[PDB]
Amino acid sequence: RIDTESAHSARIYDYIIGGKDYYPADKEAGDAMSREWPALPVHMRANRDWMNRAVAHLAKEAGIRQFLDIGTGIPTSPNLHEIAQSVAPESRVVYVDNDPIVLTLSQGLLASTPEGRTAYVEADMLDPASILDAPELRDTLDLTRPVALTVIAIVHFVLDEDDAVGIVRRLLEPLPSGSYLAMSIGTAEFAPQEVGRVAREYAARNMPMRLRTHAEAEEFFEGLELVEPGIVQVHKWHPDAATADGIRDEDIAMYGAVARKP
Ligand SMILES: Nc1ncnc2c1ncn2[C@@H]1O[C@H](CSCC[C@H](N)C(=O)O)[C@@H](O)[C@H]1O
Repeated sequence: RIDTESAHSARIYDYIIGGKDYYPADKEAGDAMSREWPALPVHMRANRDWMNRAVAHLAKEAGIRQFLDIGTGIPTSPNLHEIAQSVAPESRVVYVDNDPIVLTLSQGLLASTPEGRTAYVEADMLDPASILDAPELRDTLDLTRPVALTVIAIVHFVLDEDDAVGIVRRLLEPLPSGSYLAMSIGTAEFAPQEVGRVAREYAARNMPMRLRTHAEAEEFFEGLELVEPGIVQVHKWHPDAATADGIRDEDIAMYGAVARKP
């Protein structure tokens, strides 16, 4: 089931940001993409760094102690639960992915603080019931208490015909007031030619992609209260000292946004 003869998004991602969890097909795809867009590693790294600042924000500033992460990806230190449990050891996290390789490396995701709880579910976000009714999720999270729904660097693989906005809002629906939605949303607006070429490289490798305008990204957050600065390129979302050190706007193809459910 690993299917090493074709490229997979989690593995290309892991290859580009410096992990070992990839195969020849994934390196080949990554290298072809970087040829088209030399800033790919800056962008992919900035996304992963955005995840870290967003989770830190949620855990620390917003006091969220429960996370549901859709499209978890291959584990890479610090993982979301590691950031959340470092602020608050009792924090709970459910990780979810549909790439079989993630399950093989799930031990790192399950390595929780004793006070906290983590779980991993292999499931498709296009089937929210299989996620929401998952025993692993129900034994881990209390849906009557606030939950941060993290949907990071995944929605660009969800085409309009599947209603990405609907799928996301369906997952947020059972979460109570005070919950949050944090997303990173792929866009070609800042480097249309190079990002466009990379998107067609994913499409040519059976990984259809949907890049979005700022107005399309706003659709996900209708009725939710956006945390300032709203929907901005990820390197401009609550940056650290050196978060944008040598990063041009054209080198970042993700919007980042965090919002509270009223
Ligand atoms: N329909 C689906 N259901 C669940 N996971 C999916 C999916 N489509 C893609 N994915 C997963 O989404 C991940 C995108 S990579 C992003 C990983 C992580 N959220 C991060 O931002 O750092 C991959 O691991 C891929 O396998």
